[PDB]
Amino acid sequence: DGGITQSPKYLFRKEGQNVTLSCEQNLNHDAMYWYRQDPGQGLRLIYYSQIVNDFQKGDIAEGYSVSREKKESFPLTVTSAQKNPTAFYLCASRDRGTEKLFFGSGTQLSVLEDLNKVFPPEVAVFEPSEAEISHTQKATLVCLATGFYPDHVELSWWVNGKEVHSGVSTDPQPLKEQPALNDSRYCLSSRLRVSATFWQNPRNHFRCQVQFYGLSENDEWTQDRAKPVTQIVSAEAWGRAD
Amino acid sequence: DGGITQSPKYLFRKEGQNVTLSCEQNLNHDAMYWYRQDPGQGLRLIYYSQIVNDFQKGDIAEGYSVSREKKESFPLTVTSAQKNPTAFYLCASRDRGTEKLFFGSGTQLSVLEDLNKVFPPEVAVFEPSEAEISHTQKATLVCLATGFYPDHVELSWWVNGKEVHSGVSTDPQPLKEQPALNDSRYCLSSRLRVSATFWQNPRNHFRCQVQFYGLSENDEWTQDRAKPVTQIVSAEAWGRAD
Repeated sequence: DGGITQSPKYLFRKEGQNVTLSCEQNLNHDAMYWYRQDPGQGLRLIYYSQIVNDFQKGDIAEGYSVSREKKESFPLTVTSAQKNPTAFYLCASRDRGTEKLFFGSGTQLSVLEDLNKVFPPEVAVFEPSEAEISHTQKATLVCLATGFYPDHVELSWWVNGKEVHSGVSTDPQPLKEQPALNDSRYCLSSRLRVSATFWQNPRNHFRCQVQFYGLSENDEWTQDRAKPVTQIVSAEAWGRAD
Repeated sequence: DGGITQSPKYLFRKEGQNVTLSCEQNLNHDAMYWYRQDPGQGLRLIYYSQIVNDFQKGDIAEGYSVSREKKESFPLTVTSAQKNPTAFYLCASRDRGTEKLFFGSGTQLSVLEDLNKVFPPEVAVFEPSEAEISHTQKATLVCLATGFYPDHVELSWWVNGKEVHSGVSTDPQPLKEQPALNDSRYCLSSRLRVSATFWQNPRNHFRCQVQFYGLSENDEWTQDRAKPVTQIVSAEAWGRAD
């Protein structure tokens, strides 16, 4: 409804590769910004643009470039010269001076050379136990997202076609399936709780959806297995009348 | 945030089959209603419930049954006795008397027997022409949903993982691929328009998603081909730098 649109939530950058993060707004704001979140001092300005064709460097502008051909777009390019390991890039827009800034959803740019360890997740849904149903009169569906790398996923639930939020408890973050090993894949779980009668109607549909942010179409795939491109992996279940 | 949840937007009912449409609300309303939309007089009350365990018939209550075991749920059952062809069922809740009614999203119940012709759709996305790009500086992605039956679909667009609405023009309704023939499948199209520079960034992802409301897990599949169950069919494309 008129906001900021930037690059996907997760992106890949191979050592010595040029990547551009889009950023567009339909708020007719003159000023736009690009920040990088450094664990040390939080948000830090990379570049800033007051009006079309103008851009002022920030303190960490070393390795990045921007353009402002049009008022709506302020693309940030992370050049191969950029030696940063991985970071969160946030885009923002405002009127000017010291007015209110509007922020984009943010993007994590993960830097790595090997794409051998990249894997989409497998998703499964487990029905509520007959014991929970006739004790709490509630039904809990469990979703397990497993064996994916890196931790580039977003899980959501869809009941009868619409995404739901209430009754949903998802882990705050994916966890290594084996913290011990380093080249360990991640797993994530979530629970959706609905009324027992709602779960017992055979016409009710339940779907766990996991968006995986993986390799792009252009990114070259060396291995034999199907390339781990951005994709959606789902698991679904219909209501089960007792 | 606190509303009504009813059966999916589209449902199948075979001749002489009993179907139940769920309806639940977490507004703690005492009164709940079920309407049927008849092209003739618009919304008409089927059943009404003032408080737990009580339900008053409407004028068209012939062929339907309802229960009100709990305050939150008011399930409507369309019995095989119901001789209606296809209709829109809307659920609502209120405090009581003549207070304000809150409406569910609605459900179309399509009646048919040749489950032989039920078909999920095929989805394809076509890139913008290099001519449109360097003339309008805009890019238009086209999505074609084809060969599905019945017209039980919802199309949406996903840019970089987030569903978008602006720049989206979708047909108001699916059209028969051959109005002539009766057992004709449907098709639907939609266009998503983005800036040329946005489409030229190889890191930008575009996905056309079509939710098909088909057969349930329990519904028996006689044919040989994979059963046309509820599912999601997508087509995607990445940005193409000129």
